[PDB]
Amino acid sequence: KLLYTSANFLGIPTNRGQPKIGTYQGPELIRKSNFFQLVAEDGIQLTDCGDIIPVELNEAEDPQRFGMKWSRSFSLTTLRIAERVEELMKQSNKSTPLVIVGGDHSMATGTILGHAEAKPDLCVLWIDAHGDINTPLNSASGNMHGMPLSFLVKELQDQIPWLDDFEGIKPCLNASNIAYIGLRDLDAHETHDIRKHGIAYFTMLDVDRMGIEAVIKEALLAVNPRLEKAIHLSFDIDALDPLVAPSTGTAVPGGLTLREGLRICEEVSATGKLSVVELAELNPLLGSQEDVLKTQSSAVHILRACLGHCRSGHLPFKVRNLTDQGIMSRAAHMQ
Amino acid sequence: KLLYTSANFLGIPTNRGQPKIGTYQGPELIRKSNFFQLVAEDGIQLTDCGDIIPVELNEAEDPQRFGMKWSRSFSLTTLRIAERVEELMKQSNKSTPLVIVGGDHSMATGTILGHAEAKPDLCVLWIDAHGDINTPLNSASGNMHGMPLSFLVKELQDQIPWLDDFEGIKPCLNASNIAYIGLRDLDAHETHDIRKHGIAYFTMLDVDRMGIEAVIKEALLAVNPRLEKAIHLSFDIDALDPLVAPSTGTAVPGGLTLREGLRICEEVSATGKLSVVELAELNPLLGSQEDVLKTQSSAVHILRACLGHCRSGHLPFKVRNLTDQGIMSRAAHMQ
Amino acid sequence: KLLYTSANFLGIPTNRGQPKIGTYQGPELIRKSNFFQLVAEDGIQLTDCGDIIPVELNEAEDPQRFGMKWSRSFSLTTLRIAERVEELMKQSNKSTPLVIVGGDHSMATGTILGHAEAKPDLCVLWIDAHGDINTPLNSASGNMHGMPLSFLVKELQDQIPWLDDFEGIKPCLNASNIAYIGLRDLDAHETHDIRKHGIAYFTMLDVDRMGIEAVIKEALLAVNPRLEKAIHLSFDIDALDPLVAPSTGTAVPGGLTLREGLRICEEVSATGKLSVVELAELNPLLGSQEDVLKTQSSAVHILRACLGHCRSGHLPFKVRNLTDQGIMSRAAHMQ
Ligand SMILES: N[C@](CCCC[B-](O)(O)O)(CCN1CCCCC1)C(=O)O
Ligand SMILES: N[C@](CCCC[B-](O)(O)O)(CCN1CCCCC1)C(=O)O
Ligand SMILES: N[C@](CCCC[B-](O)(O)O)(CCN1CCCCC1)C(=O)O
Ligand SMILES: [Mn+2]
Ligand SMILES: [Mn+2]
Ligand SMILES: [Mn+2]
Ligand SMILES: [Mn+2]
Ligand SMILES: [Mn+2]
Ligand SMILES: [Mn+2]
Repeated sequence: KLLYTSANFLGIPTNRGQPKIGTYQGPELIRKSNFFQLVAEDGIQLTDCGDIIPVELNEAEDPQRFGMKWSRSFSLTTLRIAERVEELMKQSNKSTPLVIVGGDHSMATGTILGHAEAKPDLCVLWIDAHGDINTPLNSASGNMHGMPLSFLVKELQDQIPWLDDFEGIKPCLNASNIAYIGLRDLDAHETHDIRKHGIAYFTMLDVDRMGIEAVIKEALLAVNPRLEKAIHLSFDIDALDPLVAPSTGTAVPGGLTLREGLRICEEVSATGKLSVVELAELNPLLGSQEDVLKTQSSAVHILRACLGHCRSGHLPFKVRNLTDQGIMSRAAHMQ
Repeated sequence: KLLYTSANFLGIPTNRGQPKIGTYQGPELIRKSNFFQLVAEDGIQLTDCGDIIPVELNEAEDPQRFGMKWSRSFSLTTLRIAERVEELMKQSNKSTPLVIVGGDHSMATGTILGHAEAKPDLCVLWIDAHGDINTPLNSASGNMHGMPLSFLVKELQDQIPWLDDFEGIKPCLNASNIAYIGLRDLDAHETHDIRKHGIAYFTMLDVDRMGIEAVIKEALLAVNPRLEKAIHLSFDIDALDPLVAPSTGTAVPGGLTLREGLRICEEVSATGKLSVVELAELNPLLGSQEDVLKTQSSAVHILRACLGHCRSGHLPFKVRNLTDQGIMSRAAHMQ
Repeated sequence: KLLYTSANFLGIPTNRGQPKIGTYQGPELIRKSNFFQLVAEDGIQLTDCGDIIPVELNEAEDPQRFGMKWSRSFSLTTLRIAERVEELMKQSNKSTPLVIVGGDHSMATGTILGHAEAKPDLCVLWIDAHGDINTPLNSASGNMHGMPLSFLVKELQDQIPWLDDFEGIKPCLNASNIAYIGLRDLDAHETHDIRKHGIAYFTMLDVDRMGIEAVIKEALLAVNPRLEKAIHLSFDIDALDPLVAPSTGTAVPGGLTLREGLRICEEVSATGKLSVVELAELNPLLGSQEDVLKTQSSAVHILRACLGHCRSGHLPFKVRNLTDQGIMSRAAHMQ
């Protein structure tokens, strides 16, 4: 009756991928919610595997290199994440999805690296207002959370500066293994690289013209045609409209409705191939108390959909009967 | 020019169907609005028939029975509502719609009972995030507003515990006479009963995949194929997204847009078969002042659509002419 | 690579078309934003042409005439606007769009008058919750911002009272040159005139049933079939849902989503025929600080779309290369 009967939960409180303090509280925002209770109510055994501890160096240890901010904290954290995800995914070999809560999106380099170590032929569905595929010299901001895919994509490696501490970060993705949904604020050089190397992408313009149902279908068609590959679903909460997810660092108006977001996750879940889902860029320190509650709520509904929650309802495990308790029913009484 | 030239208005301030104080202020929230003025401006004669006084017993008189909270207050209130609705609907036999403002949704047992007494072959369109069809032993909450349909549906009576004071509450609905729109938070046993007895239902997943236009059509097709039956439209305000109706007790993210809600009401109205519309679960004591204003506004637009308001405009009753006032026009002056 | 490489920007702080103080701050709300910076980042040369100074008479000089409030301030302002727009549009003869920020919508009589002087065969796309086509004796409010089209439409001139100071305001539009999108709160006499004279209109009901893609297509088909005519896009910010544009004087629930608004502007822009776009009814003195920020944001995204911003991204003018800086890439290092 369930596609996934077990799941693992991992927190990754990354906060050195971008300058706004608070993404480190992301995992706790979800733990404080009713997520676990709701998942159990659906019959799923969810194991909290704790948090990864990011490496956070001081300024002296981690100066700017090629404009990148905290790049050694990044490289060390990436390797620590990858090791943990790899070992979690290998104990998993009905499959057992890994649910990851961030943390800023710089964590994705590590999670995908480790995931691909366990499952080399995976595909990536990237749900985001942003491309997150800036190579270091093209990044105006120097924020690592805008670069995580660039280190992973083989076709881009002539645009990545060599750093010794980045050697263990091996490019494990082909451009043909990635599909974007939700884009609406690409940098020019991202647009260039995406089009040049033929990365499948469906922006909010595409969602408007095609509808989310067709977009989801085409995205899966592009990178997982016959559902042969494990899916890495990388969900940036800022893919959703700021009206439903205001508490995040780089919000952009005109996003996915919660319903559109749910449809993406419902379809990905229903493939039976959801291997890892990560939810990035929750920041409970941004916005009002009600803003945080809305963002939390949206996140929980999204993550539930990923694990197979159905808005059309679930059947009970044991159907209750009235006579079993020795109780007279109205139907019984009338006869 | 008008499908309905007259209408009746009834308040039912039920608040013993659920524990949050404030649904009793629902009718006043609408009376305080510009609803009446706007309805008159469309040429409709709307008569305020006052409020039904719910029976509210004290704890000693109304202890828990079969887990139900305030079940004798419920049974007595149900009978009082039914008597009033029946007499209102029988004076009505262009038909004259009855507009009912709640009050929590437990009132629906009474309104439908009385309605069916006047019009036995009616159908029910239930617009709600919830099923409201829990039988008493399956209800974790014991809140009557989550059970009103269960006492009315004939196929469910082997699951209703017999109570003497419930005898006058006769099941008057076949499962085939009900269609849901907007569901997104069903209890497992509700899901079971709905599927088992073939109740037509269109959840938010269905709305996403089909679109609201097709959903409305299919819902009417399922329970009123040739528009032969009077329609009881039971509209829970929490069917709408919390962004447009935050002031309600059990809000669930990812609801109908106001526009989707308007389309439901516009189509139901246009059948010429709208016999009763009830609007449930307004709670002006929940949320901020602006939250209440939004919910009020959404409710007024919804109720106006039910009575035939057209967003594409109405024609004037008397067309004004310039020369009638003895005034020189620009066209006149240029000649 | 760009449809429009240059554009002009004009502020018109009209505030005598309606009684709520604050629309005069509209132009500054946009100047304070990052609009100019973002437009430049797309490669467009935008020239700020300053503000038009409206004529604002005192009460003694400008008493009510035919129920109209501030009608001489209106007639004088209209002529001053028209002169300025005409001279701006004639210096413009890749064309150079004129972007106008209001100001209440009464400015439209002046902007269209001047525009048509430069381009007599123009068409008008009116994006609004309201018709703004009340003739003076039918207007209950007397607010000029609800009448600007009535003075321009030739077919309506037998319903316009003659005033000497209105002589220079010559009707320059045929009813067949106008198409509405977004209507949802028409006055009865507006509905009458619109239907009587066959003005193309697509209300929110039409948007719901047809979808915005079809609506845009049909609107352009109705008034600009072969893209032969210059387009005057008159965008009332209250066309958008109050959830995304709360800071405006006459907000009506159930409006266009920001995305739907963007699609309108994206398609109009892509015709290559966008000649003038005006954005009306911004009022930074209404609503909360966050309300103003949302409205500002929505306005900037809308105006950017008009000038050709693409949500699917732009290509860089110069593609950056790694070796040009004398830097070793990862690809280089591995060989
Ligand atoms: N691409 C940006 C944003 C990165 C956000 C990372 B995410 O998706 O985890 O929140 C810069 C975006 N860009 C900035 C200026 C104007 C256009 C968009 C960057 O800093 O590289
Ligand atoms: N079905 C619920 C909600 C009833 C709401 C009545 B309405 O539609 O008038 O507002 C309980 C819902 N349920 C609770 C736990 C998790 C799943 C949903 C119940 O209490 O029976
Ligand atoms: N049509 C109205 C609104 C004008 C708004 C001008 B805009 O689009 O620049 O904001 C009156 C609307 N009308 C009022 C009563 C009920 C129905 C709608 C008027 O005052 O003429
Ligand atoms: Mn992002
Ligand atoms: Mn991201
Ligand atoms: Mn409900
Ligand atoms: Mn209900
Ligand atoms: Mn308007
Ligand atoms: Mn207007």
